[PDB]
Amino acid sequence: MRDAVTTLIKNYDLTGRYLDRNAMDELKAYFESGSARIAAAAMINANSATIVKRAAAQLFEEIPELIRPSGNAYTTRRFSACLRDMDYYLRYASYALIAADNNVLDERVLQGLRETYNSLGVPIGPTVRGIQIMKEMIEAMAEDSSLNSTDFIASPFDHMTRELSELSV
Amino acid sequence: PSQVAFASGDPIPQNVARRTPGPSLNRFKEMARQVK
Amino acid sequence: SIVTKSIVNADAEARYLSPGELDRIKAFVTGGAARLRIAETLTGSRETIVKQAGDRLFQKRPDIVSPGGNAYGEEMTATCLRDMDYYLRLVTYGVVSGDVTPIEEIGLVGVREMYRSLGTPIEAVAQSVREMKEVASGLMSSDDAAEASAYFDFVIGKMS
Amino acid sequence: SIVTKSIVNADAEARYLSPGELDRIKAFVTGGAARLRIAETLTGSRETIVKQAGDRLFQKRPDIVSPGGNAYGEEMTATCLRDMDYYLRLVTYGVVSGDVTPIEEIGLVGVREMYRSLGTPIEAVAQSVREMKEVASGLMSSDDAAEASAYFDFVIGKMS
Amino acid sequence: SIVTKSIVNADAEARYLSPGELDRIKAFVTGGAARLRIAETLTGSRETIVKQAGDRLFQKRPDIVSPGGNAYGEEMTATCLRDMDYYLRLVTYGVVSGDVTPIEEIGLVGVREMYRSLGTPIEAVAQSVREMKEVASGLMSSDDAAEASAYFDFVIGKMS
Amino acid sequence: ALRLEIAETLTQNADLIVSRAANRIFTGGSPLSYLEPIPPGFRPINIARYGPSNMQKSLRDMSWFLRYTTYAIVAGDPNIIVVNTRGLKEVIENACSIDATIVAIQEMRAASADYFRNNAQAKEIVLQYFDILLSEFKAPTPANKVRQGPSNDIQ
Amino acid sequence: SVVSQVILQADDQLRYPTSGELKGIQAFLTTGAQRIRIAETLAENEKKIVDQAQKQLFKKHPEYRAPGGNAYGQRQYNQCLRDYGWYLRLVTYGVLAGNKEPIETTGLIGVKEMYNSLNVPVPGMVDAVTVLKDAALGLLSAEDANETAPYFDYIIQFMS
Amino acid sequence: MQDAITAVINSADVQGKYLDGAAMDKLKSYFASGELRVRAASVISANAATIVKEAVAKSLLYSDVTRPGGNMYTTRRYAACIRDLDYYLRYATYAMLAGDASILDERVLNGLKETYNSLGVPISSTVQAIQAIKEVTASLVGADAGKEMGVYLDYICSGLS
Amino acid sequence: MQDAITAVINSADVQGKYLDGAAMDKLKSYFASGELRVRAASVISANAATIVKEAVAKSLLYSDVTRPGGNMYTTRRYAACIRDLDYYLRYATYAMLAGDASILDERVLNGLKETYNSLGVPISSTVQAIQAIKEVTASLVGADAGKEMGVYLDYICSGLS
Amino acid sequence: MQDAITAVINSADVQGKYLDGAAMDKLKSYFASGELRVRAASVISANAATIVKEAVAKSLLYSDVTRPGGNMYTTRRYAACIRDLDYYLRYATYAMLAGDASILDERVLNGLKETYNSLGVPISSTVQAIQAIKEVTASLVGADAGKEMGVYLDYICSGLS
Amino acid sequence: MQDAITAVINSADVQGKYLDGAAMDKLKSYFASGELRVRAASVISANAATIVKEAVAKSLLYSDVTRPGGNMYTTRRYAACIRDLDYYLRYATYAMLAGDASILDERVLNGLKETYNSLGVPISSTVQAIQAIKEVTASLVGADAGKEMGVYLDYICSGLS
Ligand SMILES: *[C@@H](C)[C@H]1/C(=C/c2[nH]c(/C=C3N=C(/C=C4\NC(=O)C(CC)=C4C)C(C)=C\3CCC(=O)O)c(CCC(=O)O)c2C)NC(=O)[C@@H]1C
Ligand SMILES: *[C@@H](C)[C@H]1/C(=C/c2[nH]c(/C=C3N=C(/C=C4\NC(=O)C(CC)=C4C)C(C)=C\3CCC(=O)O)c(CCC(=O)O)c2C)NC(=O)[C@@H]1C
Ligand SMILES: *[C@H](C)[C@H]1/C(=C/c2[nH]c(/C=C3N=C(/C=C4\NC(=O)C(CC)=C4C)C(C)=C\3CCC(=O)O)c(CCC(=O)O)c2C)NC(=O)[C@@H]1C
Ligand SMILES: *[C@H](C)[C@H]1/C(=C/c2[nH]c(/C=C3N=C(/C=C4\NC(=O)C(CC)=C4C)C(C)=C\3CCC(=O)O)c(CCC(=O)O)c2C)NC(=O)[C@@H]1C
Ligand SMILES: *[C@H](C)[C@H]1/C(=C/c2[nH]c(/C=C3N=C(/C=C4\NC(=O)C(CC)=C4C)C(C)=C\3CCC(=O)O)c(CCC(=O)O)c2C)NC(=O)[C@@H]1C
Ligand SMILES: *[C@H](C)[C@H]1/C(=C/c2[nH]c(/C=C3N=C(/C=C4\NC(=O)C(CC)=C4C)C(C)=C\3CCC(=O)O)c(CCC(=O)O)c2C)NC(=O)[C@@H]1C
Repeated sequence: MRDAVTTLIKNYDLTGRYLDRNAMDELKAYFESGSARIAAAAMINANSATIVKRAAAQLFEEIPELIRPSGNAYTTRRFSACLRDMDYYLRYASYALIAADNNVLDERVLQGLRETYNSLGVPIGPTVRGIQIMKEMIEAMAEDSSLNSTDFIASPFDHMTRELSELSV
Repeated sequence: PSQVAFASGDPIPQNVARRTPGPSLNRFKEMARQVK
Repeated sequence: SIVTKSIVNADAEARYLSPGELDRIKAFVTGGAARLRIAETLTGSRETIVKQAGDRLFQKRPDIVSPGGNAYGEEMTATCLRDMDYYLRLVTYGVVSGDVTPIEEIGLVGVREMYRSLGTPIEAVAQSVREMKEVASGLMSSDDAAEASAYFDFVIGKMS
Repeated sequence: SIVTKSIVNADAEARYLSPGELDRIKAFVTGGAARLRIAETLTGSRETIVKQAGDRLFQKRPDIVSPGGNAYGEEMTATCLRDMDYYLRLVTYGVVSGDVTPIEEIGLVGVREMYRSLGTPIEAVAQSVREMKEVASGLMSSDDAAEASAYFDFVIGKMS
Repeated sequence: SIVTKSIVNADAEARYLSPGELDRIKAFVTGGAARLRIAETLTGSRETIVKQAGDRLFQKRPDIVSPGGNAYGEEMTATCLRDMDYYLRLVTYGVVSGDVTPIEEIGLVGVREMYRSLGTPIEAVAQSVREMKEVASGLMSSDDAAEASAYFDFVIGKMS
Repeated sequence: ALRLEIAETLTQNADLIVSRAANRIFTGGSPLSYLEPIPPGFRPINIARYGPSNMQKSLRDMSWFLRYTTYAIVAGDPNIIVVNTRGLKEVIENACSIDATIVAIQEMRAASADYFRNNAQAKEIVLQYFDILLSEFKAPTPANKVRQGPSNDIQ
Repeated sequence: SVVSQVILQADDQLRYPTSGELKGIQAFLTTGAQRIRIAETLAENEKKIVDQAQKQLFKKHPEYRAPGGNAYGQRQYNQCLRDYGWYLRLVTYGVLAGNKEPIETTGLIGVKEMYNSLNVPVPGMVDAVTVLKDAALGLLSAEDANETAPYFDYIIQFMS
Repeated sequence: MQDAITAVINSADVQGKYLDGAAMDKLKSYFASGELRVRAASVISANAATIVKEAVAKSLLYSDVTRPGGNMYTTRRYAACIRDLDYYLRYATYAMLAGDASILDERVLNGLKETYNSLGVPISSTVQAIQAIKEVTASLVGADAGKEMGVYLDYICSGLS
Repeated sequence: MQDAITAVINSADVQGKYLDGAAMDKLKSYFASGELRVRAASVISANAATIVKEAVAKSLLYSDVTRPGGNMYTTRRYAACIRDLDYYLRYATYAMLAGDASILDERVLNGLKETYNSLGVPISSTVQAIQAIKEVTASLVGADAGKEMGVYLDYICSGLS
Repeated sequence: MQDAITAVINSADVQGKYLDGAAMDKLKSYFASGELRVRAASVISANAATIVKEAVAKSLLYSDVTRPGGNMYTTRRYAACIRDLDYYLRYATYAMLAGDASILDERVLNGLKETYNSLGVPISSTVQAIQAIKEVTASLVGADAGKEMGVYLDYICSGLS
Repeated sequence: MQDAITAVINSADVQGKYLDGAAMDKLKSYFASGELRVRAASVISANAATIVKEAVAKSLLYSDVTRPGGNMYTTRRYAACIRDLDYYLRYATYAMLAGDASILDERVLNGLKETYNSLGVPISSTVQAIQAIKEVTASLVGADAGKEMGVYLDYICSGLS
């Protein structure tokens, strides 16, 4: 994987450039926001399972057919598979928030999702909808918490949505 | 002898229910009820 | 990056980030300011550091610059200095990242094979990096010199 | 978006954006606040605009809910209203983005082929879009009603 | 045996026996009395079966008994009859076990190379097992002879 | 064949069995208003207190339990019941009473037994499959397999 | 401890610990004083903490003490309190070690089936861990509580 | 491509032989089945669009595939799905008339799985739609013609899978 | 893989209801044919080597396939073709006893075309061999079970085509 | 391995003799008791977790091994011990269904004693847990099945000793 | 290509719901940046040729690339290199206006790597040239607009990597 520091290092190494003033500024910005990143990661670590449960317990009401027959969460086996996928999404969002980079989000989540989900018949729309619901819950929880900076939290879930979604337009 | 005629015989046709709107369109169903 | 290592260690067990790894991340983020100070000193002194280290190397090991040596000739000397600059830049990357992973990935994987192919004494290259370490540690405080010494020593070990 | 259309035309002609195109983008970025206002108004009247438009459409074309029609039964009428809402949402997206392309790529391209398979009357759907347009004009100011009516009329023409 | 195979499969799958496997074990146990009766008939008619099979085989394949073959005088014929009796007893063991596991374990593996080492034609031994099969089937009732045939033909195929 | 008659019979009065379970389990009204032996400590559930959506979920789940019991009997193995029941207790306890579920399942088993009661070779299988269902439902949700990453490369 | 993690990673890579790992070990050695302070504060204030946690948990879960529960006997209520004491002891051990390894190897791995074999509800025990962590945080100072909280959070994660 | 007659002819040709007894037997069997094949082809041609309509209705309507975010949500995507089903129906009809599945490989299956993989299309969902197409065709075609059409549709499903 | 039982239950569950009127019809037909199909499978298992023997004798032996330059020329290729014939017979038995060819799809037709095209196996020769296998099995087991196995054998043949 | 039937067959075969009267009536007894063995095994498999739970509850709950310092204290060690007990139960069920005790030496008693000695596992407590499993299974299945199960359980305990 | 507006609407439509407050937040942010984006675009459009002239002078001119034996030696290859620099600047302007590099992924970085590989284009030289273009553009357009443009220029460079 590559965090923000690693990706900036790779970018400058590509042209064989020493770390210039803009590179130092971006590094300083990441290093100053690291406290808020760690705080948000601690919060999501504390409330991970409950957040995923709430996300599903809103998503299945948004899309009732995912628990009705022929939906892809019908069984308890299917329901646990859906919960495992959403927990995967939350864990990788935590990882991406601490890393300040979506490279992990691509390397270990998105690089085969459409292949796997199409192979299993699993819908790729309700998945991103549940991801966005998780992001909204996370943002509300962080805003309630004493987090001075919270704009970065929307980045990983938004990248998940953009990469795993269908190109409607 | 003819009891083994499971697949070679005439297949037993099944019934597939036509798909119908579900709870994801409850708002529109209620809108239709009130537009009645 | 320490962030990379901690996130990878967490994912290898499939858990969220452990308290110890979060502690390590917080320490890394706090020390980032000193990291950038060291890195900026290194990049600002890149010309002087490389020049002085090259002079020290060409004095201690005149064989490499004498005729029949790998660095003999104006172009070969310039290329040796350019390699010194490359390793100084990798040192800066490691300083900023708080580890030696960028140095490993860019300029310490297969370096032995590459320098064998080019005909260079890997011990001479390690000596050049050691002199770069000495010159750079002469240009900063005690703690910062000890901090950069870790990356310099890592390069020395990987080369020899 | 209007930016996307200008970029596409400029790329097709292999040239930078025209000064007039840049001026149009400038005006659009300035009027973004107003267009967001119209979008919010439509989103507020979402559950009533489509309802009233369906009222008018059913009173104009009783065959739709009459026996043998494409939307006979409450379930089919609800599906008709869901298409109603989909078209209003497309109009919202179009007025927000300033371009009809988000409208066309979701609910205009191949729509006749898509609805032939369903047996629905394309002319009926166009009349429905018309009725939605009058409902919006009622629940909208004067000028912004014309601004949204441009996109509504585009949808109406491309569908009917 | 069926029970042996069930236990082996259960270990390989790491769990107890399924309801269907228990059902098949129960059915095998119920039919065990019948199969034991079958083996009782076979062991009652063991001597005559071997004698008739041997003389029929000698008549049908004179090369084995004629000069140049493995049947010379009395000692070679006695050894062949001992082998035939061994195979009849193995078939009886398979009948009582309900599975060809005892036959395979005692003798079905390496029989090809063993008869190759001894010069015995494996086709001839399979033929002799065949005539044992017809003689036993004639000596027993038709429906009874079904399972005896289902084991004899397995032995013949393995010895083909 | 016998499994088929079992399935046909249970499907024949699935409504009756679920109704007689629901009336026994829930108190304060008619559980069947909007249908879609060892009671440890339970308390009957008020219909109005539980609410429309929750009661709908519970009724659907009881009928579904009967449906998979018939499916498993037809298939011949309790694998479907085990896979769909071994973890459901935890996911259900959050807003659904395990005691009420247990008594409803026992009611279903007793109803099936009394209604069919044909033969041990025809009824002991039904008894076995309800017993497996109850054991799986009483079992707490097991821990997950964890394929740990072999190294830093693999998640 | 973090020393153990660093040395294990170095052994796995077949190399010495890196600069970042060494600095993390140094930071943990520095923070050992506050680790110790965690140790004495928790050890000497367990009793009130455990009593408050048990009373709050059983108020939220009036089943285990109630009929149809798990802690009818005083032997079972004492067992639940003993589990609190053991969990908080493990939390102190983990905080002193700096990472989660003592908790993982003493009361985390396999604890789900641990309490499934005893019919103790895992959600009930995770709620108990939540209330215990809340009591400990309330009884500890703000920075001290912030340092101690992640270990309890990770225990909650592993429980469920 | 090649029908059954073409297959027998090509086998005899490649062996450089005249049509022997076995080739005559195979040709006679195809000639026996020919009238039923023609009847089924005419029926399916009469009811082409309808069969696809009820196929999607039993399979993909009001589903996650046709919800927003699915691969069949947009009007253009739905038209593309309908076009795929139209090709599948027409080519299964052609294969049934020819008595051979070689036409499917020549036209449809030679690159179609790579096509859907590059398109992101769900092979499981498309297989479900084709499976529904099987019964919707069987209803209008009969029993043995239904079996033949189902065989060719199963070939399509195997190619996609 | 799957069988008729699981296919019926899957259809029933996806429709959401119990096995009402035709699921049990198909299930009772399957159970009725079960004993005869099991006997046929036992006979085929006993006669496995023989059936391959007569099939190869009828179709492949004394042909350009076996002669030099043919894909069944060398001893290793002969053994591979025989092993493939045993594979076809075994999976035909599996499909017969499971009531569905989904085992054929997942285990036989998953990469059959790829492997055979990559190797160079004559598709027509393999189809003729499988037809000979089907005829031998039908003769050895009876017309009823012969056809019952022949449906899956012909499914494999069509997949090859 | 072997079972009752396999063992009697081997006993006859070592002398190379046909099935005599003793082998006959031993097979009769095994066949008669097969139904009882199947019933007991089915009950044990149906309630398998409960036997281990109750055996540990009446054997090592609130005990010194569960106390810290023992080999049963930590959650990981407790899970390993319960897994060992469950596998011992399953192997006892396999032995009872078989009618022969060779399976235990085959799969379990090869190295469990010495491996527990290497790991410092208390063999006496292991034997006590095995005995408690004996009473639990005897109570759950019945005295007739209880003695038959306890024979193999005692074999396991003696081998571990 | 997807700009910021179409990206937000796409994220909305794949969810099926109208633009909530967050969507309007993103749109207002984009419109706020729009004036700076348009100013930078107009300045770059006016100074199109001059920027490429300065970049070529800074990086490629009087080098081995432009001397004989270099890929920028022949007049036709010089003109092609200049046209490529014009592509990079224009598509950087497009990405700047749209707030995304989607157009870069669709058109610029779409087969570019192996296109240059087949043609023999020096990847490092072209990357250095793109960096010179970025530097000149930043100097000519301002610190903030220069950084914003350099984001897309660096995206193109890293893609070429
Ligand atoms: C004396 C040689 C024995 C004997 C021979 C025999 N062989 C066949 C038939 C075939 N023999 C082969 C063998 C090979 N083909 C190859 O390409 C290779 C390597 C070069 C070998 C070893 C094959 C393939 C056949 C099949 C027929 C065909 O060629 O198409 C027969 C006829 C068997 C029958 O019933 O058809 C015979 C008689 N027979 C004996 O008894 C001698 C011990
Ligand atoms: C008669 C069968 C034709 C024939 C056969 C032939 N096959 C091969 C090689 C292979 N066949 C397979 C096929 C399968 N293996 C499986 O496991 C399955 C499902 C159970 C199938 C369908 C495979 C995988 C191989 C290669 C690997 C292997 O050894 O199994 C050959 C050999 C080709 C070669 O030259 O290497 C041959 C000759 N040949 C004919 O002429 C008949 C038409
Ligand atoms: C409570 C006394 C009754 C009850 C109510 C209830 N259930 C849910 C949610 C779910 N129930 C299920 C059911 C099943 N899963 C299966 O695999 C099968 C067959 C074995 C069944 C019957 C599932 C999957 C869910 C979750 C998805 C859903 O919404 O259906 C709720 C809602 C809980 C919540 O809102 O969070 C309620 C109130 N279920 C019972 O079993 C009791 C009889
Ligand atoms: C209402 C004004 C008219 C009408 C509507 C009607 N539509 C359907 C079914 C569908 N309509 C669509 C259309 C769209 N889906 C999209 O995603 C888009 C853009 C966002 C459009 C335009 C689709 C795809 C369907 C299929 C149903 C499904 O999604 O499952 C019906 C019912 C069809 C049926 O068979 O049930 C009806 C009645 N009918 C009229 O008569 C009105 C004029
Ligand atoms: C109290 C919070 C909950 C509760 C407690 C409860 N526990 C038991 C039995 C045991 N608990 C343990 C504990 C541990 N095992 C380990 O390996 C560790 C980690 C280091 C711990 C903390 C053990 C060993 C047992 C069994 C052996 C023993 O007690 O010595 C019970 C007994 C249940 C019964 O007797 O049926 C109970 C009740 N019960 C609740 O409801 C609370 C949520
Ligand atoms: C002199 C008659 C005119 C003139 C010349 C001039 N040229 C340059 C710079 C370059 N000229 C070329 C041209 C070519 N390179 C080739 O390989 C070929 C084809 C075989 C041609 C025609 C190139 C590539 C350059 C770039 C510089 C470089 O070589 O690296 C200059 C200098 C421009 C500057 O400012 O650097 C000049 C002056 N100028 C006139 O006014 C005369 C009419």
